[PDB]
Amino acid sequence: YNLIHLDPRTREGFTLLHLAVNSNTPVDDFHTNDVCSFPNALVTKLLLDCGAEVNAVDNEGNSALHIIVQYNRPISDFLTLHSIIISLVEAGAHTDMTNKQNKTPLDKSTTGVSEILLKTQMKMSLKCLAARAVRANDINYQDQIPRTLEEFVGFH
Amino acid sequence: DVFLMIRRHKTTIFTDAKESSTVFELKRIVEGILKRPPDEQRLYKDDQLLDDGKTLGECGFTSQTARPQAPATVGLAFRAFEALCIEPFSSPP
Amino acid sequence: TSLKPRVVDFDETWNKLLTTIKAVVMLEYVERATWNDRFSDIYALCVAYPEPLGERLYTETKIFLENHVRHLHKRVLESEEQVLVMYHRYWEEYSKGADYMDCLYRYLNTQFIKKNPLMEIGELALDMWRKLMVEPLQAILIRMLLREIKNDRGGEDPNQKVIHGVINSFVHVEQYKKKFPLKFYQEIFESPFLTETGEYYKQEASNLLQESNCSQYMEKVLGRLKD
Amino acid sequence: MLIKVKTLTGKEIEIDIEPTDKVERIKERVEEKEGIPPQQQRLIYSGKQMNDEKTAADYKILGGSVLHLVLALRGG
Amino acid sequence: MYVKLISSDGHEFIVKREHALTSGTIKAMLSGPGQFAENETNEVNFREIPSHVLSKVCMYFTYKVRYTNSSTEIPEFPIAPEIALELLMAANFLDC
Repeated sequence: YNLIHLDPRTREGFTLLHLAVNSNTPVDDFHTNDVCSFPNALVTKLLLDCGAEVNAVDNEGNSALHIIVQYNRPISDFLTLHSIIISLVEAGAHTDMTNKQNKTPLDKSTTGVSEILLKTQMKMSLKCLAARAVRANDINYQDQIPRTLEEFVGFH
Repeated sequence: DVFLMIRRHKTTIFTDAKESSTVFELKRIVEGILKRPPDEQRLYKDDQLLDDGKTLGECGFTSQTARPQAPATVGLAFRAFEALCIEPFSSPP
Repeated sequence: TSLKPRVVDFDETWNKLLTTIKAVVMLEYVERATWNDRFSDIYALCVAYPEPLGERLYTETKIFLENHVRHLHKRVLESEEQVLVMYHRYWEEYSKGADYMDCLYRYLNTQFIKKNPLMEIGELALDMWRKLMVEPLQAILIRMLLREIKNDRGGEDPNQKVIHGVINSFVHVEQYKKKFPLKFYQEIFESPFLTETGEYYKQEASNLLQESNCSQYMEKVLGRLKD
Repeated sequence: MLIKVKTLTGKEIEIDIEPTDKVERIKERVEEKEGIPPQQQRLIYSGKQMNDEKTAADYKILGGSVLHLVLALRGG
Repeated sequence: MYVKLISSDGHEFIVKREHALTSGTIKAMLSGPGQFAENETNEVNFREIPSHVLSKVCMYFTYKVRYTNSSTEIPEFPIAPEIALELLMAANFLDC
């Protein structure tokens, strides 16, 4: 909890959550990779039990949800792909947020299992569709909407 | 199967029903929320009048147009027969 | 007007909001139009242009709640012998009022409290109820609760509603702490009541050892347990 | 056609349905030996989920395989 | 039961209670002081918001009731470009 509240971010903008959900994160071969496998759902769950900001964005604009859906092995280890996502959306993971490169996490799926899991965990909201419509049509919202609504627009 | 909004004057009642449902059920529904005897109101398809023997889905109220996201605007007029008076919505930006 | 942010002075609107919420926390009567308009008032204040005064409103609400609960604590102290009835009666005015205030501040929690380290009003109103009404005025409460339940044990039938509300007015305080919500009631009342019950039944069993032989001892213990 | 579909703990599901059957009733028996009601398990056929009848011949007519079903609730 | 809503300029709106409780601030508005002994109207005053956005949010309520927890195609909800800015602020005010 202390480490999380000391806002650790890497050079890619990755938090501890981002590297926890990242399969590309290397694991030491010397008597370590035999146990520690990435991505790991439990530690991410422990990150959620420790109040890690699930809505963080990296230098790419991707959140942990945007990276966990990029896993290329939904057959060999499905649970480590599923139990994390439900753990991801447990304290305010916003499934409809859109990254800097303007890609929905459902768009960055490349896996039917991952996108159907996201859809099952997805829940609709009027604010999501309204912000998506405003951003897709480019209405001037600056100095006209509350600042938190501007941040939500930036999320979409 | 149908999802339509009952727009009368000031009030606008959003309602769902089925194609097999009849106009009489809609009249019973609007009686308990607006307190007018059934002979005092007449339902309108845009400006066309209807009757009670016909079902709701009979007079062009199909599911492909009475969808919940785009409900049909059915007009009513309460007696005191008063004409179909529906004011427009406030001006959008 | 509308939902567009605007610049509005906090003073008179906060005073009028105080007028509303003081009646809210006292289980009084307020107007539905007034009540509904307070939602818009809280929304407009929370995103008042250009500086969101949600921190300011939060601090002012904290000040009001602390002052109100401390005044109620002083009032309950005056009813020194009958504070159990006074605490129970004023808790009923407060608990439902606390939840009503929590619902009233719904926009504050959804936008400011959980999105900025902070405590929501419903948890804070209960938190103001424990740190300023329960924890300071605790020893008298527990000792006379034990005395009243001892009287109930012996021959009396005191106000079950008052004791039941007050006892549940401990678990109802920490309902917002997910980790061990029963922790406060687990020690404030539970342990002294445990010890008092143990000692009272110890001396009761010592009395009944010689009051009756081993035959009637079974029936007497069963009756005491059933009661 | 026996079924060896895995679950959240790698359990077994006995669909016992031929490839000509529909997954609307094939998944009913699979969760019958597992515990879930039929209209509650979003069965995933290693890349796709069943819908409507969803005849089992559409999913490559695999024999048993490892169908990692989704245990989402409120689907009925 | 059925709930009632006051718009800025007349424009009454009546929605089923279960269809309206999906939005946040409506739920607390129905959870205010008073038991509402009538239990047929329990109207709420939306002075700030206009009428067209109220109609649109009622349409959103109906859509959410119809398409909740479903595996269907989830059809796109039509949003008027002019009302989109007002509807976004409304959804900010009308939680969820």
